[PDB]
Parts: sequence; C-alpha cells; structure tokens
Amino acid sequence: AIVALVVAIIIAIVVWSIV
Repeated sequence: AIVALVVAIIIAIVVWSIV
C-alpha cells in the first residue's frame, strides 16, 4: 500500500543515498 511504498521507498532512497 501507499504506506508500504513510503516505508520501503523511504528506506531505500535513504539508504541508497547514504551509500
């Protein structure tokens, strides 16, 4: 769901961003 995406999307983006 929208929440799931945000969680993962935010997790990935945030993570991927980190390194």
